[PDB]
Parts: sequence; C-alpha cells; structure tokens
Amino acid sequence: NLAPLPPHVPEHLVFDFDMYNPSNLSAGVQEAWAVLQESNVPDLVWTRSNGGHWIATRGQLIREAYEDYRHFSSESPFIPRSMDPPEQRQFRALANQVVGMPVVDKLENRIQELASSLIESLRPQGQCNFTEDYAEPFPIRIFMLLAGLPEEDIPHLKYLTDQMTRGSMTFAEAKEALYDYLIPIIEQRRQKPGTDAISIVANGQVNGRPITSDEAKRMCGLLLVGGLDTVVNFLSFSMEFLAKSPEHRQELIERPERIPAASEELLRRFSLVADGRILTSDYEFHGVQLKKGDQILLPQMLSGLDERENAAPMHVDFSRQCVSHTTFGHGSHLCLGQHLARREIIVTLKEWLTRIPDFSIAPGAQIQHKSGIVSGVQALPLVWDPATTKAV
Amino acid sequence: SKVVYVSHDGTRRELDVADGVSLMQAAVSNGIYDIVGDCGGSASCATCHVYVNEAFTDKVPAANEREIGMLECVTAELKPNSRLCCQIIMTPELDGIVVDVPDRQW
Ligand code: HEM
Ligand SMILES: *[C@H]1CC(=O)N(CCCCCCN2C(=O)C[C@H](*)C2=O)C1=O
Ligand code: FES
Ligand SMILES: [Ca+2]
Repeated sequence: NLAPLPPHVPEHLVFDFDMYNPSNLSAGVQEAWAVLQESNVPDLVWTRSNGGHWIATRGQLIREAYEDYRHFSSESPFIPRSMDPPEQRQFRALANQVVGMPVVDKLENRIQELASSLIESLRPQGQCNFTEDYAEPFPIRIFMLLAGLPEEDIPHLKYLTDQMTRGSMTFAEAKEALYDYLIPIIEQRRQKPGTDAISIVANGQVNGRPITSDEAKRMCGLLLVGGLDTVVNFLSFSMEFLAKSPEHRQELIERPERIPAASEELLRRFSLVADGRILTSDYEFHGVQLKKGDQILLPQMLSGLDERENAAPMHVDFSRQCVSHTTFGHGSHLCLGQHLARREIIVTLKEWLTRIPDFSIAPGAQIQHKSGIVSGVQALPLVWDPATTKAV
Repeated sequence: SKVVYVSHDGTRRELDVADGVSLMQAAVSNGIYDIVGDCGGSASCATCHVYVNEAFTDKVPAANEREIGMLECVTAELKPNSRLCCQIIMTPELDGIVVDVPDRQW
C-alpha cells in the first residue's frame, strides 16, 4: 500500500519502513526500529509507507529537529495526519502545578501503597497477565488518586479509556463521554476548591481570567489519557525484560539503591514513542532538501538506541556511565508527565521485586510486540512459585 | 562535588552534586522546587533560571546563543549574571559554586 515518490526525493534515500508493521517485529519492537540504524543507512530517509514521509534515524538529527520549532512544527505531530506559544506556556505552567515534582514527591507514599495493594492481591496466585492485571489498573488508579476521584468510578473510566485505545464506540464519542464525566466534577470543585488535580485545574487562570469549563475538561482529559498507553506499555517492556534476566533481577534485589539508575537504563533501552513534526517551509536539513508540508517522523525511541550516542545500545547495563536518550521527548514539548512516569516505574520495580523476586515468561508463550506511535506489548503472562514470595 | 542553592526567601540548600550533572538536574532531583526545569534541560523553557554568584560568573563556560535567546523570556528580573542552570554542568573546579534562585520560574 505505497505512495508515489515526490519529485524532490532522491531514490537513494528511499527506505522500506512501515512504522505500524515493521518487518522484524518478532525480534522485538526496539530491534525492528534499529534496522534504520544499520551500517550504510542514511541519517535521514524517506519511506513510501503510510502516505509517504521522512524518518530521521540518529539522535543528533532528532534532537536538532525537536529544538527547531521554527522549521519543524507540532501542528501535525502524527503519521499519518493547535495553540500559540503564550497559551502553550500557561498550559504547561498549570499542568506542572498538577503533576510537577512537588506533587509527585508528596504523592509517593500513596503510590507505593497502591502498588503494594495491587501486587499483594496477585502474589498468592502464582500467575498473571501482567498487562491486564497490573500494568493497566495501576496508572488509572494513580490518576484517580491525583484527581481525587472515588474508587468506584474505575470500571467506567477503565471502559472509556480503553475505547480510545480499542469495542462499539467512535473515538469522538469516547472522548465526549470522558468529557461529560469530568464537567460536573469540575463545576463542583471550581471556586469551592481542594488540592486535588481537578480542583487545581478548575481554579486555574488563563490570560488573566478563570479557566473555562471547556478548557478545564480538555486539560483534565489530556492528563488522564496521556499517562495511560505509554506507562502501561513501558512497564510491560520492562517486566518482560526482567522476566528473562535473572541476573539483572538479583542486582536490584541486593542493591535496591540502583533502581532509580536502572529505571533510566530501561527508559533508554525500551523507549517506545515515535511521533514527528511537519515542515513549515522549504528547508535544507543536513544536505537533504525538505519541502514545506513534508511530514518528518522523529522517533523519540531511536536516540537512545543510536550507537553513536551509547556504546553497545542493545545491552542493558545498570551501571552505564552516560545514559543518553530522548524517551520523554526533547525540546519545548518534552513530556510534562515525566516526573510522575519515573516515580511510577521506580515504585513498581521496588514493590514488585520486594514481594515477587523470582519469575519467568509462562512456558511456550509468544510475547507479541505492537508498533505505532506508542509501541507496546500485547500480553505478558508471568509465572512464579508463590511459596518463594514475600508478603510485606 | 558541592553546590549551594540560595532561595529567594533566604533559605539555603547545600547539595552534593556529581560531576557531569547539570545544576538544573541536581536541583529537581533534590526537592529544590523553586527550580522547575520544565523542558528537561535543552534551553527551551527558561524555567531553570538562576543567578550565578559573582565569584564564579567567569569560571562557568559562557552561555551559547540558544541560551541567550531563551534568557530573554525569564519571568523574574533578568540580571547580568542570569543563567539557565540546565546549561551549567557541574565540574570539580566549580566546587562551592553558589547560585541564587529567583522567586518565580513560571
Ligand atoms: C513512560 C512514560 C511516558 C513516556 C515514555 C512518555 C513520552 C512522551 C513523549 C515522547 C512526549 C512528547 C511528544 C512530542 O513532542 O511530540 C510526551 C508528551 C506528553 N505526555 Fe508523556 N510520556 C509518558 C508518560 C506520561 C504521563 C504519566 C503523563 C501524565 C500526565 C503524560 C502526559 C503527556 C502529555 C499531556 C504530553 C503533551 C506535552 C506537550 O505537548 O507539551 N505522559 N510524552
Ligand atoms: C509548540 C511546540 C513548540 O516547540 N512551540 C514553540 C516553543 C515555545 C517556547 C519558546 C519560544 N520562546 C522564545 O523564542 C522566547 C521565549 C519563549 O518562550 C510551540 O508553540
Ligand atoms: S530546563 Fe528548560 S531552559 Fe533549562
Ligand atoms: Ca455532552
């Protein structure tokens, strides 16, 4: 299903890559993308797939492009196919009030208890689908906590978020249902506030006046959904890896102080986001002629897999000296959820390894990866001897 | 290697900071909430604004051009010793460097 080569694209830059179905997906999705970095592949290629678009393959180009918002615009960040900087800055100021480092640090104990409560209900069974049994309910419950939503609302929220990722409902319909759930709560918590995420957003100010209920619900919706797919799937890549590496598990058990650093090396190695930008005008970029309106994929996942940035990039080394990645992005739009995501990962590894130190992939299981804007794991069946576990 | 963060209200945080880490990154890792670091350290946000103590203002490598453009957007008072601390990388020679942190980043 391929698009015709545009006049300005030279044949020697054409590369056969479908980001939704790459050829070597069965070796793992990071491995499938790294074929873009084999020895004679250009730093910037063009694929005929998915409408036709550029792909920058090296961390150097990817960083440069994300820093240059003047030529590379985020008006169309997805393949295949917003608001001004002053509103953008105020948007990020408010999101940082909601999910910034001060909020996360004081939230950590309740995150830790949730992680514990979740794992303890799993531990004595000796098996789980990690993706369905832990990875999915953990971040959605963390959001309820942050937003001060009651525990009995989860199955409804779980349902709505899934439909934005899955059933019997348009994406637009699912978004509106999520909005329609938030608006009554926003209106109740407005002016008569608490310290939860929704109260803070509802009482925020934009351009000197109160945030509208419309602006508030979109911000709320965005903070809920933006933290789901990426966290769900990153935890699964991570736990898949640990299930296959008993030596790496032991290192963290004996030296739990290395878990934050280990978390950063897993973020580099199992990076999973790939979006891009659109050219605002004609531009000569690293010897390559880009035309106005060209889409360019700038895969956040590829910077840290680049051997020019990290020696032996497929190797996981928890003592790796200079960990270089762009897993949360780069430039002005770097993930506003990065501090919450990091704490979620660090708390998960610690509370899981404390209670279930030994586990493997279920015998005969084929772990299937999926590729896209957010790559992921279909299912992760784990098994362990429940007598070898520890309630805490 | 050591770094001192003086808050606007006089509060003092003395911090042990590894070589190679930016002054932004050590701050955000250690509860220094008056440094925000929103863009994550690429000179794209100006929310890591600090004032470098005059004794060290010449020990630190000069701001590059991207940092200078970004500094024009600090929300607190822009001073001759204003720097983005994501662009200041800790080195043994900077041991004891003092930076004063503005009253706002946003
Ligand atoms: C492992 C976890 C995560 C990863 C790897 C990740 C990755 C990313 C990346 C690469 C971007 C930038 C995309 C671009 O520049 O085009 C981004 C943006 C964003 N992320 Fe995250 N993310 C994660 C978790 C979260 C969480 C927990 C939240 C919770 C609120 C969140 C909310 C957002 C939002 C709202 C944006 C838009 C930022 C903007 O446009 O200014 N993400 N994420
Ligand atoms: C959306 C995404 C993006 O990168 N972007 C532009 C960057 C805005 C912030 C930098 C611009 N800037 C200055 O040039 C001075 C002060 C300042 O904030 C979007 O609008
Ligand atoms: S952290 Fe964004 S400019 Fe320093
Ligand atoms: Ca409605």
